[PDB]
Amino acid sequence: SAEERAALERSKAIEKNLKEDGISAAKDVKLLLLGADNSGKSTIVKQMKTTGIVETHFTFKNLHFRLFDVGGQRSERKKWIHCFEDVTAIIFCVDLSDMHESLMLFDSICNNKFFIDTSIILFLNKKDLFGEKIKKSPLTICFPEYTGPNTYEDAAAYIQAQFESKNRSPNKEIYCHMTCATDTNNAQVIFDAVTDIIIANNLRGCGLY
Amino acid sequence: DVQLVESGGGLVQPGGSRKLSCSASGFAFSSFGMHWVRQAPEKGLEWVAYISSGSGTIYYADTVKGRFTISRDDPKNTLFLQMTSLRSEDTAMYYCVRSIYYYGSSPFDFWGQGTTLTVSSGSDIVMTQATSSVPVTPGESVSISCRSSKSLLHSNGNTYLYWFLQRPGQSPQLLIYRMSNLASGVPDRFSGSGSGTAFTLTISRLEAEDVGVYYCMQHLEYTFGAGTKLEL
Amino acid sequence: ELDQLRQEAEQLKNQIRDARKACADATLSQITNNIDPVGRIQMRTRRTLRGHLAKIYAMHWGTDSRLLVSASQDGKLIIWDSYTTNKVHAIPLRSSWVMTCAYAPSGNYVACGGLDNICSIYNLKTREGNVRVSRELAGHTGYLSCCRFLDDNQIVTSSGDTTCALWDIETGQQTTTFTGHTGDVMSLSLAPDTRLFVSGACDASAKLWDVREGMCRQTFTGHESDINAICFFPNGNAFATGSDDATCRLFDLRADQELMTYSHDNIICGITSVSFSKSGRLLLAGYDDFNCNVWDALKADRAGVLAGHDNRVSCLGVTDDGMAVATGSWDSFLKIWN
Amino acid sequence: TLRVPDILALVIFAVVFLVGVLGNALVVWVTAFEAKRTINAIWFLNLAVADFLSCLALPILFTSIVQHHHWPFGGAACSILPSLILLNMYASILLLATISADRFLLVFKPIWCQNFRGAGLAWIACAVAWGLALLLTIPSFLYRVVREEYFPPKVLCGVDYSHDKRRERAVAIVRLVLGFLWPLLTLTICYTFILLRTWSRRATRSTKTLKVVVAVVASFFIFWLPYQVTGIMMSFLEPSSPTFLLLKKLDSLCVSFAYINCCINPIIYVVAGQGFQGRLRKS
Amino acid sequence: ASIAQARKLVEQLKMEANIDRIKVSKAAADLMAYCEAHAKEDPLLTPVPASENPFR
Amino acid sequence: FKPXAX
Repeated sequence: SAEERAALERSKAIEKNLKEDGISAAKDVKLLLLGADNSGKSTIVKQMKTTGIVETHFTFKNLHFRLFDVGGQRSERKKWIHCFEDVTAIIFCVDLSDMHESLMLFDSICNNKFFIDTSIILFLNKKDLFGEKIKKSPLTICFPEYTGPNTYEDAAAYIQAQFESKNRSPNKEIYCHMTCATDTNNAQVIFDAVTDIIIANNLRGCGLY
Repeated sequence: DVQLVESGGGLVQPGGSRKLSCSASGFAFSSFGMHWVRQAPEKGLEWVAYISSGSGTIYYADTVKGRFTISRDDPKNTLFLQMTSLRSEDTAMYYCVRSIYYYGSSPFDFWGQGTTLTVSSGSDIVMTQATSSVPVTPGESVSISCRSSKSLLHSNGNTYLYWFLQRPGQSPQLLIYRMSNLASGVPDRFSGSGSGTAFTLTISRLEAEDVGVYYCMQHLEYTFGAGTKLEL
Repeated sequence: ELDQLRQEAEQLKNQIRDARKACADATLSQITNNIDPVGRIQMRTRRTLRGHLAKIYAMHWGTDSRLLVSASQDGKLIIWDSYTTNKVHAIPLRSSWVMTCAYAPSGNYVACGGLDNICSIYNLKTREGNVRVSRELAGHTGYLSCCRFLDDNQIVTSSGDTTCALWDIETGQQTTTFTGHTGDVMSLSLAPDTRLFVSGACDASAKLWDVREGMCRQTFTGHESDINAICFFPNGNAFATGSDDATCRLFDLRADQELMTYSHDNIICGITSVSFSKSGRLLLAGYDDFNCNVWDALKADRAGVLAGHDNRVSCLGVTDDGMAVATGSWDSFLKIWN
Repeated sequence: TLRVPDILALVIFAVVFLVGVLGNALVVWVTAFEAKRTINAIWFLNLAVADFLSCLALPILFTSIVQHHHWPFGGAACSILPSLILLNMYASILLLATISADRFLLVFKPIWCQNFRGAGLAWIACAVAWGLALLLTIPSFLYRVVREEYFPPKVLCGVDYSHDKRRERAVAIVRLVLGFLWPLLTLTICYTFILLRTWSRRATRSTKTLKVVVAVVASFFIFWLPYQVTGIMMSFLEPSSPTFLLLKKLDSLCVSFAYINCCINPIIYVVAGQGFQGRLRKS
Repeated sequence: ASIAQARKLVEQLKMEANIDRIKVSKAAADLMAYCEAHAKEDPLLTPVPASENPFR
Repeated sequence: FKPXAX
C-alpha cells in the first residue's frame, strides 16, 4: 500500500499502550462508601488516611485500596448508581446517635438488582455516646417494639438484628462490626473481608463453583 | 518555540569518518519521524535517510547505503548520523526535517538550519521541471509546472505531490501538500492544481517576498526536482 | 392568596387544552393508508471496532462521516477511523466517570463530561503534536448529561440540577441559563438552523427553548415516565422522544400536539437512544433488550431488527450522508451496519 | 478369527474415537475463541489440543488390530509414528497435574496471585509441561526397528533391546515412577488441601467442588491403573513365558481402557462450565 | 415567598396560551411531501449497490 | 523382539 503503513504502525503502538494500561490497572480493588449524613464517613477515611466525587486511596499489606465517596452530590440516585456495579464491596456505615432513614437506605441498597451479589460491611459508629444515651434515656423512644432491658449489650444486639433483618437474598453476606472509634482495627476487618471475597471469586472463576 | 539545532560540521580528510547530531526541543520528539535531506553547494536537494518513530523502520539512499547509519535517543531528544569512508561527492549541507503520518497530517512541515561539511580533494521516479528561470514583476501572476514519469495517483484517491519554497540565505518551507492542501501559515495568494502526471502551481498578486527557488517532490514510494527561480 | 392563582392556572390549563383539542381535525394514521410499505430490511455488520474494555457510554460522528469518537469507563477518549479500523488518537481523561461526547463541526475540538460537574474541551490541532486541555467549564451543580457544539466558540450543556446553560469558551462564563424544569434534564438536541433546541427531563415533559432569549415557548407533556432520548426530524419541524415506558412518540412544533405512538405488546424494556435516517422515513430506537429496532415513521410498524450485541445498546448514531449506522454497547464493541 | 477381547476393544475404540473427536473439536474452537483476555482458557487450550491429536490416530490401531499385525508402512513409519501418541498421552497427564497445581496456588496465597500473575507464566508452564514429554519419548525413537518374516507373509514392528536389558529396566522404571506416581500424588494432595480449606468458611463453602474432585481423581486412577500395571510386568518379563503371551493378549484391552480417559476428559469441562452455550454462540 | 413562583407560572401560561395553531392534516401532508420528495437520496431505505458501497 | 506398543 501507500504511506498508510506508518498509520498502521501508529495504530499498533496505540493498541500496545492500551493493552499495557489495561493490564496494569486491574491490580487495585474498588470500594463504595455509602451511608447517611453525619454518620462518620469522613472519620473512617481520615483514620485510614468535593462538589462531585472524591476518591482516596491507601495500601495495606501489599494490596491497594481505592475508596469512593459518592454521597456529596444530591440528585436522582437511580440515574448514577448503575455506574458503580462490578465494585468489590460496600462499606455502609451507621451512627448510634439518632434514624429510620438509615434503615430505609439499607433496605433499598441491599435489594437492588445491580447489587444482588455484592458483599456488604456494616460499621456501627460511636458506641460510647450510645451507652451514655441508653443510661440517660430509654431506647423505647426510638424503637417502641423493643421490650428488653435498657443495658448496652442487648440494645446493641437488637439494633444489629434490626439492621440485618432487611436482607432477603441468602447468597450475599453481611459483615457486622462495632468499631467504637478503635484505631487500626477497621482496616484489618476490611482486609479480611476482601481476602475472603477475592478467594471466593477466584474459586468461582475456575469452575469449582 | 519549535527548534531544530544541528552541529558536527568542519573539514574532514578523504577516507575518514565524522558524526553529526540534531538537537530538538519544543515538541514531543518521540512521536515524529526524521529525515536527513541534503543540498549540494550549487545544486538542488537530495534525500539521504529516514528513521521511524520507535526506531522500527530505516531506509537509506542507494548511493549512501552501507557507508552511513542513523539512530535516535528519545530520552535526550537527539538524532545522530554516523558517516564513514567519505568521498569527494559527500560535501554538502545537511538539513534536519520533521514529519508525522496519520489521517489528515501534513508531513515535512518544519526544517532545521543546516551544517556545512567539506572534504578536501583526493526503477525510480524522475521528476523534471521544464523551466529554470522566469521573469516577474510585482502585481503580476506566474505559473510553475513540473511533470513526472509515472502517475502519482493511488487507488485510494490521494495524489502525493509536495511544493517547497527556499529564499535567499534561508531554509526551505512547506507550501502545498498533496497538490491541493495549503499549509498552516502560507497566504491564500498561492494555490496548486493538476491532474494525472501534469502538475501546475499558480501565484497571484506577487510581492517582493515571493522570490526564491521552488521545488516539487513526490512521496508515492521511497525525489526532488531541479527547481525554478523567480527573478525580480 | 394561593387559591386565586391556582384557579387562574387551572383556567389557563383548561383553555390551552381546549384549544389543542380543537386544533385536531383528523389523525395521520387515516391519511397514510394510501402509501405502500417499505418492505423487510436486513442490515449486516461490515465493521467491528474492538479497542475499549469497559462499557462504552457515548459516541459521535464527524462532519465528514469517516471519523468517530468514543468514551468508556476505562478513562480513555479515543477517536477512530471507520474505513480502515485504524486508531488515530487516544486521549487520557482525568476522571473515569464520563457520560458525554461531542465532536466540533469544524473538526478542531472535542468535548467531554460526566459525574465531576465539569465540561472539558480538548485541542486536536496543536503545533507541539499532542492533544491538550484547552478549557475546564465549571459552574454546574449536578452531573452533566449532554453537550452540543454550536460553533468553535459557544457550547450548550444540560445538567442534573434542572438547568441548562450557554457558555462562552473564549472566557469561560455562562452567557445564558435556562430554568423551568422540575426534575433533571436527560437529553438535548439542536435544530438544523441552530436557532432553537429541545430537552427532555425526568418529569415526563419536553419543552422548546430559544438560544437568543432564554424564554420557553412551548411544553409537551404526553409521556408517562422519564424521557431518555431526543432527536429532531430532518425537516426541523418535528421531533421524537423515547422513555422508560417502552414507547416512542412523535410531536409537531406548529400544531403543538402528538401524532404517533410507536409501541408493541412484546417489548417491555425502556429506550436508551433514538435517531432518524436521512430522509426521515425510518426511525431507529436502541432498546434495553440487547437489540435495536427499525420502525416506519408514517405507519408505526416494525420493519427490521438489528440484533447482535450481548448487552445494553447504550448509544446509537447515523452518519451525515446516511450510508451507515453505528451502535455502541456495554460489551465494549462498536458495530457499523449498512 | 479374532478372539473375545478383540471385538470389545474394537467397539470401545470406535466409540471413543468418534466422541473424542467431536468433543475435542468443539472445546478447541470454543477455547481458542477466548484465549486472549482470559488466563483460564489457555490452560485448557493445550489439554484439548493434545487430547484431539492423541484421539486422531486411533484408526491406525484399528487397522492394525482388525488384521493380524498388518504393517504396510515400512520401517520409516515404524520408527516414528507411535511416538506421536506416546508423547500426547504424557503431555495430557502433565497438563492435568499442572492444572491441579495452579488451582492449589489460586486457593492459597491469594494476594501473590493478584500482583504477580499473568499470561506469560501460564505460557511458560504449558511449554515446560509440553517439553517434559520429549525425554520420555526419546528412547522409543532410539530403540525401534522392524523385522521381516520369511515364513508365510507377515511384517512385525516393535521395540528391541538386543543386549541392553538394564537399559530397558531403567527406562521402564523411570517412565512408570514419574508418569504415574508424581501426577497422582500431586492431584490428591492439592485437591485434599483445597477441599479442606474451602470447607472452613461459610462464604466459600460449596458442594460442586467435592463432586468434581472425586470424579476427576477416581476416573484418572481407575482408568489408568491396568495399562501401567500390565505394561511394567510385560516389560520386566522374559520374552519367552506363557504369562508374557497372556499379557500380550490383554494389551489391546488395557490400552483401550486407558484411551477411554480421552473421552472422559472434556465432558467434565463441558458439563461443569458456566454459560457454555453462550460462549459457543459468541464464537 | 411562594407567590413569586405562582406569578411566574401564571405569566408563563399566559405567554404560552397566545401561540398559533394549524391543522393536523396540513402538518401530515407536509411531512409526507418531504418524505416522498427526499426518498430518492436515502441509501438505507433502498439497497445500496455493491460497487459504490464505501464499506464493501 | 517385543511386538506391538511400548
